[PDB]
Amino acid sequence: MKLVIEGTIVLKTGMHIGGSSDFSAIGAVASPVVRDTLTRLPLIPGSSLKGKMRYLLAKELNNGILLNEPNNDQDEILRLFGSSEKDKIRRARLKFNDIKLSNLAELETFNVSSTEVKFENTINRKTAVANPRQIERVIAGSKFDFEIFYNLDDIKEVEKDFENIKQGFDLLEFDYLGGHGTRGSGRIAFENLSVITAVGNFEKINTLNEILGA
Amino acid sequence: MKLVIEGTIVLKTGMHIGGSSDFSAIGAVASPVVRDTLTRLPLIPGSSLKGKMRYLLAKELNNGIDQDEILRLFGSSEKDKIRRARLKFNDIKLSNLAELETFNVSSTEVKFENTINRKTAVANPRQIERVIAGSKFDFEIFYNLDDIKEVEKDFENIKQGFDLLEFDYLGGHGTRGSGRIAFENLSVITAVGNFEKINTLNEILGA
Amino acid sequence: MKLVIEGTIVLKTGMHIGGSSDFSAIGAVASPVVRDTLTRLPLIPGSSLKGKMRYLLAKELNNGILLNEPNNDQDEILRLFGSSEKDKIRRARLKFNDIKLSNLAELETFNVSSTEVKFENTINRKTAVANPRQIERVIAGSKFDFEIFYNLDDIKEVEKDFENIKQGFDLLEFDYLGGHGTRGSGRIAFENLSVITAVGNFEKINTLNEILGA
Amino acid sequence: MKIIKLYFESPVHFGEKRLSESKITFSADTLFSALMIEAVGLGKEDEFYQLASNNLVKFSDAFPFIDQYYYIPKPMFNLKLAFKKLLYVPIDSLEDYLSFNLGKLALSEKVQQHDFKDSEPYNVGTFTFKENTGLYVLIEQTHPLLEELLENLQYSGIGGKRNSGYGKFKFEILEDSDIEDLFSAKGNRKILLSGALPKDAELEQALKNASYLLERRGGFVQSDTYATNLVKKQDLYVFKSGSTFENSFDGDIYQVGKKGNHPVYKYAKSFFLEVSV
Amino acid sequence: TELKIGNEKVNSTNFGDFAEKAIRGINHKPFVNSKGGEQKITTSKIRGILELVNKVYNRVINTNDVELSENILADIAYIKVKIAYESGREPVVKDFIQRTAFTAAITDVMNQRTRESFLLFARYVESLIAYFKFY
Amino acid sequence: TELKIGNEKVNSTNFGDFAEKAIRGINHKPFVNSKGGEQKITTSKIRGILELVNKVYNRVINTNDVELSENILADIAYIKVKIAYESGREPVVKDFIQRTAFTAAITDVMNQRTRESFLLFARYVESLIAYFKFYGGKD
Amino acid sequence: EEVEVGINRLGVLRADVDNLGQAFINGIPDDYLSISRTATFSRAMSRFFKNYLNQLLAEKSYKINVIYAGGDDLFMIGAWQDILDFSIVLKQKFADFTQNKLSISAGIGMFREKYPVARMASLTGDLEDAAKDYKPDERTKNAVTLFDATNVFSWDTLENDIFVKLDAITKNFEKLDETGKAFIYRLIDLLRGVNENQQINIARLAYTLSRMEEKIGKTFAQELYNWANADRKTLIMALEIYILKTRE
Repeated sequence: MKLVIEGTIVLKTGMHIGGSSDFSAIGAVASPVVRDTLTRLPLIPGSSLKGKMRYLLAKELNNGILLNEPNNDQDEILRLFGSSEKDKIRRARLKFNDIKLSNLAELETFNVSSTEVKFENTINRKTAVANPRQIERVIAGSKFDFEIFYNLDDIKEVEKDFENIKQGFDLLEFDYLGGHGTRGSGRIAFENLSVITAVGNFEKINTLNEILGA
Repeated sequence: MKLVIEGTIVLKTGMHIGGSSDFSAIGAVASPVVRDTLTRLPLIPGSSLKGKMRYLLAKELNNGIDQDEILRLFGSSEKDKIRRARLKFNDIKLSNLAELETFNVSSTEVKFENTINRKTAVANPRQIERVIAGSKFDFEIFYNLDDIKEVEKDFENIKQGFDLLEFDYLGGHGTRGSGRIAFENLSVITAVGNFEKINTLNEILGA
Repeated sequence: MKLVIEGTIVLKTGMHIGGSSDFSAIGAVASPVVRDTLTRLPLIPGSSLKGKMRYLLAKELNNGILLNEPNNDQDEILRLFGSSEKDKIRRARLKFNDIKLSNLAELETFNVSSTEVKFENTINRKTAVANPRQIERVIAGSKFDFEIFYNLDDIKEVEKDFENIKQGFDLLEFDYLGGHGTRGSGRIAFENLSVITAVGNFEKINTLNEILGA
Repeated sequence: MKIIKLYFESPVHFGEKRLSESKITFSADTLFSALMIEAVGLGKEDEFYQLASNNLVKFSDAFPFIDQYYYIPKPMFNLKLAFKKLLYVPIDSLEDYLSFNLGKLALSEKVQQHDFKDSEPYNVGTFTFKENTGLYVLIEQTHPLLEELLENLQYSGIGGKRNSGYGKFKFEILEDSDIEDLFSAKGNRKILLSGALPKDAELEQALKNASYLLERRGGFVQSDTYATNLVKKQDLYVFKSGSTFENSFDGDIYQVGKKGNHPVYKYAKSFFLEVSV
Repeated sequence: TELKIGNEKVNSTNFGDFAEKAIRGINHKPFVNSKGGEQKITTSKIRGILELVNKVYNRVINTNDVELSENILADIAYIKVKIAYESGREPVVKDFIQRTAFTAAITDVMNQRTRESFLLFARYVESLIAYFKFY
Repeated sequence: TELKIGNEKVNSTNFGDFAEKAIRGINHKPFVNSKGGEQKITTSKIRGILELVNKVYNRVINTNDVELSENILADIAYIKVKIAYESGREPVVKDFIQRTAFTAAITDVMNQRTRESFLLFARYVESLIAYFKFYGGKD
Repeated sequence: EEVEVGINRLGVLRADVDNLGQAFINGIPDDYLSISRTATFSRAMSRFFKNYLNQLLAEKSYKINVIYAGGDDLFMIGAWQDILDFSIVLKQKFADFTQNKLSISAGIGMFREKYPVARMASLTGDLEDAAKDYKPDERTKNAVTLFDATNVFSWDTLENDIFVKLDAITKNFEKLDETGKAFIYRLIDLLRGVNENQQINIARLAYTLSRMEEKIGKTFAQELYNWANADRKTLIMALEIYILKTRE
């Protein structure tokens, strides 16, 4: 059958993510945040969430060090995120989605736009002159209601896979999600994590909703 | 009797699809999306929809066995079980370009991605051209009714393939957050002939 | 393993910092302080603290002579604060975060708003005409609860890393954190410095919490 | 002389010998075989076979048409004789012969993906007509069986990479006034407009001052009842539908195939446009 | 966001043109001191009016909520009474406030106690300053 | 989509030409200051004008709506009154706002309240900063 | 693998001769017409295409495999840098052998190393006939098509304008240790934006070149601006080939 992992990415700091390499204006914001083209909502790409979550979970399940190609991670990490070896191809169970901004209306109640322009520079240490930059971050405290599908191929491995899913979610809470992360941004948190089956009824869904509910 | 399965695919995510042999510049989209060769609207091939529906239906309905309930729908040319394909998929073009020009957006976008090497932490930027989300795709799937006994099970299987595709992607870089589709306004109308029990088929879909 | 360096930044002086991204009235405060856009309570950017602490350790650990680029610091500074050299690159062990004004209850108990306006001017030497400016500083005594994640990669190097972090905090206690620092703003002070583990139990958390809580 | 005009809503694939390539017209082999595949579902295969065999329904192959103009392939006259490269000529101006493009060709790259082995890419050569453009098939003495066999064929498609998904058209059987008296009128050299093959009793007089171009017609039979195996049918070498002649003939409905459960037919009758040269 | 002055609802958009014509009204028809003389308002008193207004503005921009606290209303009425005092001092300032209807705007902002009305009123006073310095 | 400058309308095809022409109007005949000498506007004031219009440009481009919001037009009229304030401060700015007709263009976008008008005015100002730095600058 | 400093791409070249059939029929006048000259002219062209280009590939060891030979068609495949650097000298030596009487029309294509060779040949045939369909607006058929059907330049344009610009860019961007390729990518990102938005991208080009002429030099910035204002189509191609030749 098919499962659905749905929750909320709430930002604790700015989280600049995505971008365009296009020449932004003379006075401008440079490297804007990635957006949905239609709604002009700020966006979390599903690729960015998958790549960062896979990297942290691959580093932790190794353990500690991780210095290989993405194709030959641990077999747990292959069986969640996928693999493209020559004879050991492993299909991805998880399927991430592009994540639009969830609480735009609540951010409108405070009468703030959903994104901010952060002012930054660097000081050239030989010459002590400043190199100003503007970057477009999402504002903090904004939510992102996601939805991750999970293939269910083996019934004896779903508890271990959802343990690793919750572990990747917990490890991502102590890192950033994109952009200038170590310079004070990118910090996210996961809220209201739960599992709902797509169609049908599951006999062992209480323990998955209990692993992901705590 | 030829029945027409009519509906509309709305994209809930990007849905990059298709491949091209087109030349790419240095800062430019590698792997652009397939378009119609004259009108240059973004296009879903009928083969991509057909293969994805067959993949999901044969993944679900088979449990370690393909039996004939998929071969009668999509056809086969094996050595002994040759079956004429009942469904006739068609190339789906972009439907609501009038809606997208009301929202002052184009029909497609450029998604900027990269990969980080785990050993040297160097980026490797790619540009993939996806269709924008919220674009509708009006399709027509011609059904060829010749066995009136099993049209009920076949339209149940078609609706099951549609709602299995409601939870997976339609093509391209699907696992990394694109491809999510949704079906709406599914309706069946008899093209030639007059089918009696078209209400039960339109109530299998239209629910 | 992941450790969390947490503490408090109290301000002994004004600490104007940052720039908006906001219109200014005519006779009114030019250059307002950066604020967290949702609550719009004043902020210490993680980038500014990272830049000043990196400047201070890379200056001090060199010998006191610093004219190089950020990628030509010591191996210790590139180990902690990250680097982008083309061949043998380093991940930043410290992940800084945006730091919000924390003790607003104690500042509202004194019935004063969180930011003041400092009236300054320059005097022309040639013509003896003046030119007033109004800048928005935070008020002194207004604490800034912070937390910084430390990516623990090797056990045999963490004690020297935390000794150098405490050296950077002690160097930062003798300079300013942002803005017009030589004119009497920006002076900070670090207190309640402690280190906790993000998940699991580190073998020696006593000798690391001894260094910062010396 | 009625006109089976075909407007296309989809790119089409009319293969010649390979899937990667496609021509812009379908031959009358394809049209007759398509119509009779539509007839066997109706239970009216023999009525259509005897309708064609008694020369009552007789059609050409597909020719391109643009807005108001009808084109035909270049008649390879045995002349004693830029304008050198014109692959298609109008049917209105042929007597005085003694600028043009419809859509474009493409190659739609596809795969057969698998889960645990690598995918197998392949190409399907398409052809997209313009919005004011399609193909037409000449027909003399239209028939209600023919009128309804086109009504089923538009919902099952014509061409090659049908069913997935390329053949889709909407016909209009139309009647014209300046190109029925191009067939009522006559000259002295009879050009061919169908994939014809003269019978063995008249081939040696069919080719006397002929200037032809043989085109091989083969491929696999398309039925799930012919000996339960997709098996090739014996190749038939017919004249091209742009060849000329001096002595007219009449072709045949050749049954190309050995042992099997039904006769696999191939339309090799002729359709001449007599002109004076 | 609306601000009815005398007969003119000034909204969040037309404050600049109305302050411009209010300043252009005093020019080409200036105040007479009743002594016969040659008088118009200085810049120090009008920028004293602005820095009376701006002592609340740069504390309002701390606040996100659109409901002004009653101490800010106390300070706004206190601005109104200090403007009453300074208009009581000299007839030039009184004639300025009567012509460029500051009193009507400050009554409107005391009537509708919201953040947007005070920001629009501060923009109106600020544009009055700007077009006085421009002209 | 036009924008009346004095009486010579600029569209999205011929605004950078008139920006460069206005820079060569200001250059080659600069502003005599009644002290006797000739002065030109500093780079910090002109980049202040650029960031003044960019505080709205950061909020305009991320919206699809062809009709401008009431908050955006408020800041455009606020830009007008602020530019009128700086023009009253020093006349070197006043000659710049006169010859590169900033107030007349900002009135035109204040009248025809459409997103394309502000985008054209923003590209006009940005091109004007560009030709200020290129032609006759210190760099 | 032993192409060091470029992007590892195959280069395929086609080079039909412009109207050798018409030169065979009536390219030689009637007062000098005999069986000897009609023999020796075809002797000369067959001699060139089956011996002289073998000599040219041998004498400077170009990384090129050749398959065909003749004025009907040619088909060389190899390292793309050597294909691009050999197309001009094949043009120059064909215009020296035929002494400016017969011309060629090449089409060059960049392909990945494991691309289908049938699709490589078909696509470079498309680039070939794009070069043979080259003309100005009214109403010159010798041209080369570079990597894509829209970059159709004559031999004069490729050998003079593109290549002089490329050598000037390579000369002025090897002495600077910082500027490229990030500055060059940001230069292309607006040079290719001049087509959709003309005036603002030209102004941003002026601002960028005057802003960052402090390192590349005022002469190189002035000529970058002047080439980017006069012939933008050529400098975009020069910059693209420069970055492709300096990849990794």
